[PDB]
Formats: sequence, structure tokens, C-alpha cells
Amino acid sequence: QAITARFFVRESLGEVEQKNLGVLMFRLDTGIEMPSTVLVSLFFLSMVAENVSAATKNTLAAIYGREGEAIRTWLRDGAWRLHRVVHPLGCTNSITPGATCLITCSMRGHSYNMLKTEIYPLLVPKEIYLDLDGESTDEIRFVYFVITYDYNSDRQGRPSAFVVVSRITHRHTLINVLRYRFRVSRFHFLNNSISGYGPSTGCLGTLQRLGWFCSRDSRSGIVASRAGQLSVVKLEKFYVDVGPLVEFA
Amino acid sequence: METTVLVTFEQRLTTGDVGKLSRLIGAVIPIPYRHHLLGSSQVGLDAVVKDKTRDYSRMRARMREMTLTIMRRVEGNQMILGVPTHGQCYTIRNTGPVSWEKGDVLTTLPPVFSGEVTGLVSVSDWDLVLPWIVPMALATEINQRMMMLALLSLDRSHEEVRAATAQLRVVRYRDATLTLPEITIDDTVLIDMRNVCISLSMIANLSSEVTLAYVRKLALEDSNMLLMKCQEITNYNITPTEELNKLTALFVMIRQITDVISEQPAFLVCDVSPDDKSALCIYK
Amino acid sequence: METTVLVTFEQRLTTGDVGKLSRLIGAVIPIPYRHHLLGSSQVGLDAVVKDKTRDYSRMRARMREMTLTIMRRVEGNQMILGVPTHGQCYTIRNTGPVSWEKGDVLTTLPPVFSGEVTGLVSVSDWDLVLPWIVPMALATEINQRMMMLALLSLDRSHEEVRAATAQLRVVRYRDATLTLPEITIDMRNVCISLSMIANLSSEVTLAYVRKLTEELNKLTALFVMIRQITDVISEQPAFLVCDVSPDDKSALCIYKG
Amino acid sequence: FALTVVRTDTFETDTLLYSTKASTAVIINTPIVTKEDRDINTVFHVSQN
Amino acid sequence: FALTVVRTDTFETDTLLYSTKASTAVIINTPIVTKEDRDINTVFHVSQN
Repeated sequence: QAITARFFVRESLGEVEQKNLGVLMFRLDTGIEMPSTVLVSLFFLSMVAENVSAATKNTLAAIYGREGEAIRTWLRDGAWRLHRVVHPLGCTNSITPGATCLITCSMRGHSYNMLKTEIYPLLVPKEIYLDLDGESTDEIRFVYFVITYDYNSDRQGRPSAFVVVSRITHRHTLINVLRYRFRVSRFHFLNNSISGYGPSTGCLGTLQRLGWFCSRDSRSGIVASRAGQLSVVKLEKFYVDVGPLVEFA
Repeated sequence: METTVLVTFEQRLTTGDVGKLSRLIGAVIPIPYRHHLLGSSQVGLDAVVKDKTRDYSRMRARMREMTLTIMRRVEGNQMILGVPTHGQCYTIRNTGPVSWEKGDVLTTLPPVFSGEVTGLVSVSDWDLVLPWIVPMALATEINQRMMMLALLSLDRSHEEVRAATAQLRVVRYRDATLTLPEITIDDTVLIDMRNVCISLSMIANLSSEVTLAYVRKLALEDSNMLLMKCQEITNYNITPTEELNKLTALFVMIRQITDVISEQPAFLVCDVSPDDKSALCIYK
Repeated sequence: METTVLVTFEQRLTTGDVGKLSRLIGAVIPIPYRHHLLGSSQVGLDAVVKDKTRDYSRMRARMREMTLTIMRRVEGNQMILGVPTHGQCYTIRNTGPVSWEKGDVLTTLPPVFSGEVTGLVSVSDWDLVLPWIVPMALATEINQRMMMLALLSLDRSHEEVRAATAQLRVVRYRDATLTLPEITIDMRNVCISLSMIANLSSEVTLAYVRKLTEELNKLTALFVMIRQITDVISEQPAFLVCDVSPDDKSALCIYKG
Repeated sequence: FALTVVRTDTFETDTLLYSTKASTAVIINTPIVTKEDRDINTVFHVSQN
Repeated sequence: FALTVVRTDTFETDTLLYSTKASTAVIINTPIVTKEDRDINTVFHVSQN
């Protein structure tokens, strides 16, 4: 009943994931015309989000930011982030130790190893995950992906992103509980919003559903590979439901 | 979590009550927990329709935190609340007092607030008052006027606010006349009205001068029946990419300020029965 | 397996038209309502592009309110249209000019003959103009460029914003580009709404900043325009492809709303 | 003025229970099983009233 | 001024419907039963083309 799709991933992007399956993968028609169509790891967008502190950011940039600082983070870090350019599609199946990495990413359902022996958890890294949690949770906590900027200098200043996990299903109550702790971002957001008289900025935040998970077997943890350790959070029976890109400000 | 709820009434259902459960078994219930087995005191939001402070803001917020079901199967005392799997077609009987405008998103209405009706029967001082399913535009209007009739009170005299609610709290629509709940001056209205003010102060700059003077120099050109009321209520730039970022940010602000007064979409209707009592519905 | 709605043709069928339909087995169909009857007058975006007064915002709103369906088979004068259901994996067809990549979020828009006209099996004042089946952010950006054409198009009298509209004029995506129609009364009322929002945003909240029936009149004429402009933004993406058939004829997708 | 302070206190207590032979009579049903389906597992609620 | 004022009235009309003997021939499908996954109200969609 689950729908999966074999995808072209570069063999210099198949790592991590290939060591320990479970990641989000975003697609994007980027600026260079020769490699325009690219699929993306959640750890790979973690080095674009500011919320990952620069040590952990450059840690996974030392894992595979070689490709990141080849062309790709010059299209994401360097060329400024839009939430439009990235689109979440779910959690990887088919590890694929082949010649060219052909990773069969899931669309909807609980990401599984075939034969139903192993369930693929979603590895959400630590700094993009925790800080927007709500209450103590029971069995069907929902995952939302939210990109949240803050206006500093270059009509946007800095890109940043979050993975908010909350039981609160509804759109407007969820954006109000975002507006609770994002008062600072909307201060300096209002500041450069009134700076732009004729030029423009582009607004604060963008919310979308990602699914739900077992959430009482939820725990944090760590992976380790080339360029060392990586403290993450492990979401066990991660049902996938990519929702709509709903912006707020 | 869970898709097929068994509900027991611990109270007393009679021959007339097991007759009257059949029509409600068309209808819709929000569940607080999404268990297979739930108590009838929890089943429905009738537990907090007797909130004695009685604000449609918190009726709204709790049905935002709820999740709907579809009632089923009058067998014994047990209730098969099928939690509707998203994007499947289901029959839904009406208690919202409209013919639902066939072809539209039908949506959740928290407490009607034109009188306190008993929904199913009053056994053990408990009735089953369901959210009434009124369309998306009517729900957006019904939250619009909620915010408007307290928006007037920040800068106008409260007696004039009362005299203007005396018009604008009775919604005029075909078979849809409702009286807004003696509109709640509240922090819940405040925390989103301040963000409405923020969005309008931001569109005060995201407004291009072209977007200012479009009506103001189209009224110089010709006439339109919007445009007369819009008359009532070198010079320009060549940066269309920055104007596209202006329009992107402006669209975020107007969709935010619309979802202020625009609640959750719900049932998209396949087939309304020809007596307009039952609706095959998809897209919860 | 699913819901299935039949079309009867008033026309005496052309074998070339039957051959084009049998090419377009995998297509997608615009339909008003899932009554099991369908006439040829009902079927198609012919029912949208018949009032040449009308423009792209109401084109999009009609394609929102009208049922998105998948072509299944043709049986003589009858046409089998299987109405898709949210969550199942369906073979659909790319009738729009935009190519499709795997995994992409897929979205209905009405087609535009401004430079990229593509007719169909049309006979006796009825065409079967199928909607452009176009990516999500690209669809939003099509509508954004349309509303800025209808905003900036009044200042054609000046060389500067004349050059700004001609500079806009054009939407370029991956490997497939298209021009865009000029609006110099749907988009006119749309930008009447936008201009009321723009004017009154510097006019209605200034005494709300200092704290945070005239006001109800002004905010009413603000908020109903706000509702009518918000309703034509949220693109309601129809499909989500698992794999694209090469040469971009078809794609196996999952259906959304 | 003067004050009364009231306070309830909670006491964990083993409470006995005495009845008669076949005091209340139970009639139970042969149980029904619903199959809730998830993609990763199937949950069966047995339900006997 | 004169005026012509127009009145859309609506008629619940009962109609005659005559045919010949073998006017339209029908071919009836076998009454195919459609069974879905077991949910509590186990509906069958019984259908014939």
C-alpha cells in the first residue's frame, strides 16, 4: 500500500544515509544549468540551516560538504535559500550499494526495510529538531518542517530552518504557538520589512506537514562516520505525509 | 493512531432514543483522544459547550485541536465512529441548517451560538451537540465578523460598537441567519488582532506605489462598480524582480491575515442526496 | 475499482478524433461535477474559455471548483473518466508544455494560448482543452506574474513601467518556457482588491499601532477583498509523481487535493 | 479577622469487598475482533461487552 | 412608461414516453459483487454494466 520511488542520488551524496538509512530528501532545480536537478539529504540541508551550530554544521560539511562547497552550498548557503527551491518527499528505502546511487524514497507510510523485518527511523539531527517541541506526547505526535529566517542585512540576512514536532494538528493554532516563541524573529523581521521601501525581503517562516511517528519509542542518539560523530534524534515508526508549504509571518 | 471507534453510552437510551440515533449516525463527531474505545462524556465537544465563560474563540481553538469522526451503526448502545481516512467518500447527514451549496468545501462549525440546542437527546443532563457543517465561505465569514465586531471596540465607543453589532452580528445569507455570540472581548482575539495590525503595517510598505495608484489612476480612466466604492475607500520603478519579492511577501501577509479569520477546510462533497439531507464527502 | 463517469458525444465521431483520444488514454480531464452524466458541453475547459471577457483568476477558480479527473478509456461515442481518489497510484499524462521530473509536486492550471497555443480534437464549437499540468511553485509563480501584469499594466503610458511589464512578460522554468498574456475584468477586479489592500494598509491600522462604524466599513471593504484575493493563491496540487515515463508522455503519480 | 484552613489528604488504602453468592449476574458476549490496519503492523482490538 | 414584465414560472410536469417493441435492446452484465477490505459495515458494491 505504500508508494516508493527510485531516485537518482549522486554516489557522493549517498553516504550517511548509506551507512544508516533514514533521512529526508529534498529536490531542487537550482541555478547552474548543467547539474540543475538535485536531490538533497536532511543532514545536507542542516548545513544550510543556521540553527545547526557552526561546529556541527561544518562537521557534516566535513562529511560531505566537499560536494556542498563544490557547487551546492554555493547554491544554498551562498545563493540565498528559498523555501520554494527545496521540497520534502520523505524517508529513504533501498540503501542501494550499487554503481550509481538509486535510492527508492518513500512517499506515504511507515518507512520500512522490505520483508518487514526492520523499520526505518527518521534521523532528524538535533539542532533542527528539539527547540520547537510542545508538551509531553502520547503515540501520535506530528512532525512539521518549518523554515524560519531572521532579517539581518542582505534583504534576508541569514537562512535558518527547524523541524517542529507537535501534537497540535491545526494550521492556525500551530502558527500561533510558533508566534509565541518567535517574537524576536518577528521584531527584526518587522524591522527590515519596514526597511524595504521599493526593494523587498520575503517573509519569515514556512510550515508543512511531514507525517507522524510512534513518538513514545522516540529517543535521541548519535551516529558516527567519516568526519566523526553526529548527535541526532531517532523517530521510530515515522509515517510520512508531506503537507502543503504553508507560510506565516 | 486509530480508525474505527467503539463508543458506549453509560447513560440510558430508549425506543425513541434508538430511533433518533439513526439520523445522528449520518453526522459527525470530534474525538478528544482517537481511541478505539472512548467514554460518551468525552465523545463530542458537548463536554465543553457548557464552558460557563462560553467563548466561541475557545470553541474554535478546541475544535482546531480536535479530529472528526463519522457516526455509524445503531446496534445496541454501541457507536461505530469511523475516523475518516483522509480522501475517501462518506455519507454525512446534515444538522447545519443549510442545503450546503453543492460543489463546495463543507467545513466545521463550532457551537452554532444562535441558541443552545440539544443535539440528540437530554439523558443524564448530557446531549450530543455536534459541530454543524456549514461551507468554507460561511465559516470564513462567521470568523470574519467575530474579529470585526471586537476590532471596532479598540478605537470606537462601546455603545456605538453595540449599535453596529445590532446590524452586523446577524449574518444575512439564504437559510443561514445566525447571531454572533455577543462578541467576546478577549485576549484570544487580541493575540491575533495584533498580528492583523502587524500584517497591515507591513502591507503599508509591501504596497508598491503602483499598487497604491492602480485604483487611483484607473478611476481617472474609466468606471467600475467596485471602483466607485474604491474611489470612496520619473515616478515609478523598473525593478520587477524586487516587485515579485514584494508580491511574494504580500501574498504571505494576506494569506496569514486571511487564515486569521479562515478556519480549517473539511468535507469536499461528492453527492448531496436530492432531499439535501445526506452528502457523500471526501477530503477531510 | 473506483468511481467512473461516462461521456456521451453529440457529434458524429471522426476516426481521427478517436485516434487522438486513444493516444490520450492517459490524459486528465476538467469536469464540473461527479454526476454520472456528462455531456460534451460539460466536459472540457471549453466551459472556462468561452467568455472572452473573463481571465486567469476565474480560470483558476473554475479549475478549483470543478472536478479534476483522469481519462481511462473510450467506448464508441462514450468516454470513460475514472475520478481519482486521494492516495492511489495513477498513470497520468503531460499535456502542458512543462516537462516533469521525478517526485515533483504536480498542480492544475488552465492553459494559456499566449504564444504557446495547443489545440485539440475540437469539433462543432467545443474543444477538449486540457489544463496545463504544471509544478507547484511554478504554478504559484505563474499566478504571481499574472497579478503583477494586471497591477503594473496601467502604467503602459510611461516607458519605465511599460519596460517593467515587458521585462516581466515571461516565465522560464526547466527546459520549457512560455510567454504570458497582457491584461491592458477578472484580473482588473483582482487588482482592484489588491489596490484597496495596498491603499488601506497605510490607512486603517495607524491608531491600532499606538494601542498594540466607519472602521467596520473600511475593514469590511478590506477583508472581503482579502478573502477574494486569498482564495486564488493556494494552488491545491493534484498529483505527486513517483516515476516519470521517459520522453515525458506520462507519469505514474499519487493523487492529492 | 480569623482564618479556617481546609485541606483534603489522600490515603492509599486496601479496601475489602464482601458480597453474596451470585450477587450480581453477568451476561457477556462472544467477542468481536476489529482489524485496524497500519502499513507496518495490524492491530486487533478484541472487544467483548 | 409602459412595461412588459416577465415571469419565470416552473412546471412539475408529468410526461408520456412511448416506444416501439424492440426500440432499444439492452445487454445486461452479470451482477458482479464488489468486496472491499473488512471494515465493520462490510458493504458490497453490487454492480452491473
